[PDB]
Amino acid sequence: NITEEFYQSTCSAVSKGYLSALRTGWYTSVITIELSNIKENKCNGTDAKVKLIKQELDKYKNAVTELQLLMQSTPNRAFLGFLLGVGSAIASGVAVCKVLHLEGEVNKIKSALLSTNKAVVSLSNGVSVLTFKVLDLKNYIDKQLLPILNKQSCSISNIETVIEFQQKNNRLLEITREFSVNAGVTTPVSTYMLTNSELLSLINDMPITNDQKKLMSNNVQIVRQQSYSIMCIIKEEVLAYVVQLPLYGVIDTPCWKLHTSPLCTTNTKEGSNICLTRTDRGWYCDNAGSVSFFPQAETCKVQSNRVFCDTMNSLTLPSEVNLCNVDIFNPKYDCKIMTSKTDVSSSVITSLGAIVSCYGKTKCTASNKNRGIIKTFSNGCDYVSNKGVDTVSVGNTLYYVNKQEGKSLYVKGEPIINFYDPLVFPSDEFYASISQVNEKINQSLAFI
Amino acid sequence: NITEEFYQSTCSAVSKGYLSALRTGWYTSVITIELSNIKENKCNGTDAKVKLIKQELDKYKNAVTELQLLMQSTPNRAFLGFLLGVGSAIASGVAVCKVLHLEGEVNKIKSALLSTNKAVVSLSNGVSVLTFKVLDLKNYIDKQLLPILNKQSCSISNIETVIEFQQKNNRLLEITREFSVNAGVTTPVSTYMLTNSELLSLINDMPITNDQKKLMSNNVQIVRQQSYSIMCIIKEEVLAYVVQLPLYGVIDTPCWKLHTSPLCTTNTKEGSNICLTRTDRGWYCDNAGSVSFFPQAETCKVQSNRVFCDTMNSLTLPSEVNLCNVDIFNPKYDCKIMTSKTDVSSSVITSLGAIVSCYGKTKCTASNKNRGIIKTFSNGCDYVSNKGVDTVSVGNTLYYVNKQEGKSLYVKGEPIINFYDPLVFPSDEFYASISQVNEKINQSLAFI
Amino acid sequence: NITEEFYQSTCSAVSKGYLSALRTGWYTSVITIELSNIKENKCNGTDAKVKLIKQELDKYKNAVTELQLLMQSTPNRAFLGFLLGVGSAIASGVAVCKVLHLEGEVNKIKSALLSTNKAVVSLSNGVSVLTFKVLDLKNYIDKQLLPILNKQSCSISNIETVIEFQQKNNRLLEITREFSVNAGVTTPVSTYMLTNSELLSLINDMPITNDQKKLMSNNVQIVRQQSYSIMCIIKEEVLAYVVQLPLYGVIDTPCWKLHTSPLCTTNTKEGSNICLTRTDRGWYCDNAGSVSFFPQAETCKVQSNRVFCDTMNSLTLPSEVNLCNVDIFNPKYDCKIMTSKTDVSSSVITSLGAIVSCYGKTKCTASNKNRGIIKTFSNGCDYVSNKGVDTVSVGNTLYYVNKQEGKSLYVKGEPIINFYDPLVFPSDEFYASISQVNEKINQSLAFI
Repeated sequence: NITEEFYQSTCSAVSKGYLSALRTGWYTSVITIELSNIKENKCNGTDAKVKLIKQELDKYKNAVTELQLLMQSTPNRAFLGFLLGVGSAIASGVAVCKVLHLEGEVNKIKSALLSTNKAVVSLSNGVSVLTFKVLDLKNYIDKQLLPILNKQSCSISNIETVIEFQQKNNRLLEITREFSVNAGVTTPVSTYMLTNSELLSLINDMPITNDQKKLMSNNVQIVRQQSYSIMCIIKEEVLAYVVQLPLYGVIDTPCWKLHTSPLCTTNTKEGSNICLTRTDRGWYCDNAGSVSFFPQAETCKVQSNRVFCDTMNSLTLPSEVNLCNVDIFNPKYDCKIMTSKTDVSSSVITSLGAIVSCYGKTKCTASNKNRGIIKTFSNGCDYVSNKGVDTVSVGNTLYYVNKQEGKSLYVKGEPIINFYDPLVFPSDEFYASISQVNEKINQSLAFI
Repeated sequence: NITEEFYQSTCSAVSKGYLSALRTGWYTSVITIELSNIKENKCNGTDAKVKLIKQELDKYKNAVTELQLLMQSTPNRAFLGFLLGVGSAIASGVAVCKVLHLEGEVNKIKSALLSTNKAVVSLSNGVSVLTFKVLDLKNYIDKQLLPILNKQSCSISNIETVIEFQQKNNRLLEITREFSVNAGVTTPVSTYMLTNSELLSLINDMPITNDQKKLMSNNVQIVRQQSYSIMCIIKEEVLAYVVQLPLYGVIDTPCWKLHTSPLCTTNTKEGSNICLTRTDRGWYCDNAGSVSFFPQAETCKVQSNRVFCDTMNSLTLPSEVNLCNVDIFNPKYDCKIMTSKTDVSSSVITSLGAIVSCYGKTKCTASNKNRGIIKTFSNGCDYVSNKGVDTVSVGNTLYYVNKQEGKSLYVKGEPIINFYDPLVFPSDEFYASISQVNEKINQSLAFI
Repeated sequence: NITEEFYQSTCSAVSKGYLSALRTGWYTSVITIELSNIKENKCNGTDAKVKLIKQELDKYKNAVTELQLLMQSTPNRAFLGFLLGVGSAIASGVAVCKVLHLEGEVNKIKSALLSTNKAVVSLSNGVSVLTFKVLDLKNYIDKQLLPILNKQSCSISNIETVIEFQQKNNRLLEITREFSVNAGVTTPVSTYMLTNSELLSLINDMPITNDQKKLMSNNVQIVRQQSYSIMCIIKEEVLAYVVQLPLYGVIDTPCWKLHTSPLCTTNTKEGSNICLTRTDRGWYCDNAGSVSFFPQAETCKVQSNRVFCDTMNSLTLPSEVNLCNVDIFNPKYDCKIMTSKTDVSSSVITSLGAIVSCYGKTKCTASNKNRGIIKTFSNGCDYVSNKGVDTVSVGNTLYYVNKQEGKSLYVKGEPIINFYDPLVFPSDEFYASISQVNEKINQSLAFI
């Protein structure tokens, strides 16, 4: 299942065995809350029950006023992470919102949700959206509160009506609160925006495959984090916002994680040493004949052995980029490195073990809870599997290794940094490539 | 109104037509909650109403204890973003807090807010601050709860008093909760800290121009995000915190966004290619005879065509920096570039279109929802306006273009990367300048 | 106490006098909520009191279902910050969770918390954990609600029971809500997860020194921010999560902050100027014979003169690294610099003053509130202490200086950038070292 290879020659390790789930699409549903047009009334009733009702009705009216004032606002430019392109993530969402502002378009929805709280409506721009009514405050305030306020004055008050209205009104107040401190766009989508039972019901009614229905349902928390809640409009007794859900159009393709660490010579004199680091670390997933590379592997969520990623955070590379692992000098692909005198010690915890880059006088060991040091690392880049090992210590820093099971393969090889004459080594390329470095080396070697 | 130019020669695009709103100042108001000095009482009453009261009174007492324990704490060092200076953002706030700790100074405020809940008080350090009393728990617990607890024992309990106290006490509990997980400083300022109606009332009573009053009021959500809430003190039946609001001392000056993307030769052999990227991307705003440059354009909030920015996230540059757009080789300003073999494909969505840097074998197209591919990009850097275009596809990644209307201008020109001999091109300067590169080029050209 | 030195020769300043508190360990406690196995009942009672009860009981049942669906999920790869290693921070926590899944292991805990709500239990993996029962919903729903629902139908309803159950059930609902939008791991640990009074009680019962008990208690907010809350399991009427607290195994060692800024020549022609910046800025703490260096000083929390840091965000360096401050050319340590033509003006606010790097035509001054400009900076890198100074202005940006008291020392010296011939200066090393630069200089000087 999940296995791992360490390449001694380049101080890198690849964890493989993973399966992809890459977001490639967006499903945009419209969540609605039916509001009520209430004008406050001349009501002379001291009784504290009525007073509490009116205090809650003010909360309601202020939440609406706040959301309206907010909807004047309607709703960028961001180791190889700078290489990423730039795009807006809520774009299909904002697209749907702009349609909802068209005259007559809100009326279309409330008519669909007149006899049911869940329906599929066709918008004038021709997208079919699932529409939910999740909270009907309209008829509640009208057929529960409104008569008490008006008919025969405030005399007929009931404490269970006070408590019930607090409960009903609360979701509106928390919806508003979230939107107010996020300028109208929310992520992850909270359970206020969409409850667990609602989200699941949404997924079951989507135009997605029976396969995808199962996948999204068994990972709702990941779905929430990759979803957006976009405040859209308040119009004609209706509050509406778009919940924008991830479609995973790439599933169960092979994924592997590349871990890299600095590779340095370990000469007696520590200021005559040269270093080299593979710069292409992160997640890789086979995808439509090419490879999707995610430079900031912190953007992918890993569940078991499935990797949930957003394709907006990837570069698309030739599949030949994998040859950098097995042969960094290959002719098919120019493998990326930096040459920056990073002779500082560190560890990188991998899926099934740990890479240790130990230099200078740093203490670098791997331990077991009950048995003490079982491996001492020497100067250089090395590796230990998580089998029998609990912690890794480099200097004053303690790392815990993952204890998930899997096979590790130590691929012995000569550290490639040894192939270079320190006197002509391009000693500071922040972002270079193997052949690029070889080029400059010869260029200065010609000066003889 | 909003227009855009693409410069083919340098693979960059400038969106202009924007108007500035740059924070240059801070208004520091003092928000107060009047507390009560209650000692719990020997009260033998089982009745569940009283029990619920005492459970809420414990919540109150614990919120106070927590805030006091917190106020022992009272309240850094952070594409050209590293060039930014370092300063504390809550400094004028902390300044006001330190004054509130002076003996007699808290008493000055509570006296001002004795007959009203909104007043302007002059502090001993000579700053005039607007002061609000937003919650008077003191006289509530004293003249609603305290007698019930003591006088004639617990016999006189009332359920509407239970529910009302939960409501009153809640804001205190949420104020506390926020402060407790943020070490006393909050941003964005929540509606617990300052309600929508309060914030607006604050803005109307400030010593700012009638112009600025309108601007801040019509963008309260942006104001919230650029505001700070600083827990200050609990002293003499008073809880006080400072809400620190942005003053926009630069308004309606021209702003433009610079978008850049990698510019590479597209020779048959893909490992003999050289690249070049303008590194000066981000927001630019005319400001006091110079230009305020914001390197991380993700720090500015754009509302319609107004750009809200904080001047602490800007560098101050000569106005001549704009000449980099129209003539990157000009003598007046040394235009910044990097030369790092970024021959990986990507897109940058702009305000009115899209830049596409297409290299290697990557599929790069622009599509329309209903009509399919309408433009196919060739190897190189190119551009397409958002007119008639819905999406842009580079490799496995899909971008949506903005659909706001505006004029786009394609400025044809020779890609400047073509002017360089690949044999002497300084092939890895992470942060260089045009003339810097020309210098090194000649330096190695002299070796002949 | 807190003092500071500015080194004119290298445009850097060191603030010292600080005392360390470095996290080196983790204490993992198990927080438990006792749940109840309730099957809903055939109850024909319209009365609104009962209706509200059943609505709250549904909230309870849905919170449990949600947490269970979440626990299918169970629970990386991240100026010198890239040099940091990579490790999982919740590892000892996840370790404890995996043990709690073992059969019989949950039963061990609930038996310990059968007669008390706080006990120390020994897990089968041999770790002694403090275990809390913080909410006993089991016997509440059973001996308060369950009979009302069943026995003699719904006739016996009581409003104080409605309100009380809302209160009891609320913590569960907020625990769930937090976990649901964070995939099961929370930080900072909220007061829902662990109340202020609970956290403190935990600290008092830990196997830590009387010294450490005092330290953690007087800084609970820092403890919260450096803690993790890990959703673990729902099994046998028990909900359990791990709260993972920082152990500070390094305390009261000397800490100092290094501030650096760009150092450039200021020749008449501004495009013939060379620059140099020390790249080793951030926090430094003596630690076990070496120095713990934190490259992103934004990761350390400073309280008074104590510095709270996590050792996972540090590199371990020789103590000789301090010699870079007093003599950047020393033979013992190769001091790190960049040489990147950063001739853009800026300020860095320090602990007791301000560094100003002023270049070009930028206006750079230091002011006092009431007295105006008291210092004007010239082209170059300079410094001013916070004594008598309120603000610093560089270009269009205004900085506030800290007003804490302490001694500042201006160490005069020749700017080292003056020692270099601009014609052979390696004008763009993003991450180099003094001797590295000297090397390349001679290498190109040999070509004569």
